[PDB]
Amino acid sequence: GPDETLSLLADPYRFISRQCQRLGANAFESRFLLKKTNCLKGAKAAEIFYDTTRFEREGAMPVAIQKTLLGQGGVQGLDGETHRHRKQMFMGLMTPERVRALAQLFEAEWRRAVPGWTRKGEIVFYDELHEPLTRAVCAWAGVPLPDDEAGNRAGELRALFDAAGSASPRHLWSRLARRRVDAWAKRIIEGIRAGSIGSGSGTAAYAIAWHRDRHDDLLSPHVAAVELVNVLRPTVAIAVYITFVAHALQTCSGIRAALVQQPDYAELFVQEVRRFYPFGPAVVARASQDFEWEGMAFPEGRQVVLDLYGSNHDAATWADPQEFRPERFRAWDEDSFNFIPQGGGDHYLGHRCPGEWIVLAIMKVAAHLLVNAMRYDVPDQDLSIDFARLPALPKSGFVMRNVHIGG
Ligand code: HEM
Ligand SMILES: CCCCCCCCCCCCCCCC(=O)O
Repeated sequence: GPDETLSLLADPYRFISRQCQRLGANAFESRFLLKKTNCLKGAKAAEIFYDTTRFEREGAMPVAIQKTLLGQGGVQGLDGETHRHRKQMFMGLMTPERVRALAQLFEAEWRRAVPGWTRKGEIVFYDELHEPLTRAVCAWAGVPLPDDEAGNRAGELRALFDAAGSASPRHLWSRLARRRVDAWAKRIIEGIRAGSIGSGSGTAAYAIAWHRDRHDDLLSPHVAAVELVNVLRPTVAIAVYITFVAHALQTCSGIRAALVQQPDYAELFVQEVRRFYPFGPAVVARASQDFEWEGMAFPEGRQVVLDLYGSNHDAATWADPQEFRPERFRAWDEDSFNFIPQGGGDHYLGHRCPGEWIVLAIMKVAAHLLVNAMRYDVPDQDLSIDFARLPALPKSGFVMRNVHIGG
């Protein structure tokens, strides 16, 4: 079989579902970086992908992703009881009270940033979100962040996710940003352990710095650093979803009115933004033993990818997935496998994103501010979603003019 890495990279979000569509199947065999790969889509496929008796993550992450997006030694690369113990550390951070606290900090940082946006006249909304997110998440996590360093640190965190998948010198910047962010986070962990940094007992950096593994040993400082960055970086990546919130408000008739007057609408709206827009790329695992499924062979060791975007657009589940319709979530049964913008299955027993509560809370803050507080003009621009970009974004980055918050 031919290597299809280039075709995938040219259409990273839609390649799998388009090929599935052509074959009339929810799975097909392909090859990426010269490695045979079964590509899966849909709720039934997601349920098998999350069966940890059939799939493992250890050794499955391509080195280039380790050197940019994720780091090395983090929870994403663990299996079994080692994984579940590490995953508990992240899950303990996500209490309703703590999630609310981060959302409040973010609202405050967004409001603090507005005067600067007004003074600029014209802004690229996406570009402006990374710093307020960085400031909020650092404060929340007990990470000191001097005012004069916040801009630079926000740029480094952005590079980890925004420049990692760029086929350009930007990827090299992502690699340098990873080296810098790991070293910075390690100094934070070291300071906490030495008692020179006074992070609170409820904060992420404290929890991670003092986490004991299954042998009652502290994480090595590098691993602790990577895990701390696994809180900081993806919180900054919410800039992408906030940009999509602004995009939906701009391009979908009736949405703004519904959000303004119907209090229960915001929850439905944020979920539909997660369903509708591409963001999370396909997740990778490896078959842990020989099995067969739906007439497809999964030999032990076979690389397997789960298409999140395609699953979120599966007509069997949604009927009319092509339409942006928040109302559809009134009929959702909260199934753990059929709606998977940040993974499927169970949070404790699998690799599902622990950041979902934070993402939902911050997206609701964004939707609230964009319809009830923040006034802005939207000049003529290319708002179409760039499906060739990782992460995907409106081509313009969502340009605003005349931004103020006295409305
Ligand atoms: C910004 C939008 C986000 C998207 C699109 C996203 C998506 C995902 C996806 C697809 C996975 C992998 C699921 C799997 O491997 O089966 C994941 C895992 C993870 N996410 Fe997120 N996430 C986001 C935000 C967050 C936030 C805000 C946090 C932390 C505060 C976070 C922390 C993590 C961690 C630590 C993992 C690894 C969990 C594990 O391996 O057990 N994510 N995320
Ligand atoms: C060309 C080399 C490929 C590089 C790998 C591309 C990975 C970038 C993916 C961007 C999606 C962003 C989703 C957030 C992920 C996270 O924060 O953990």
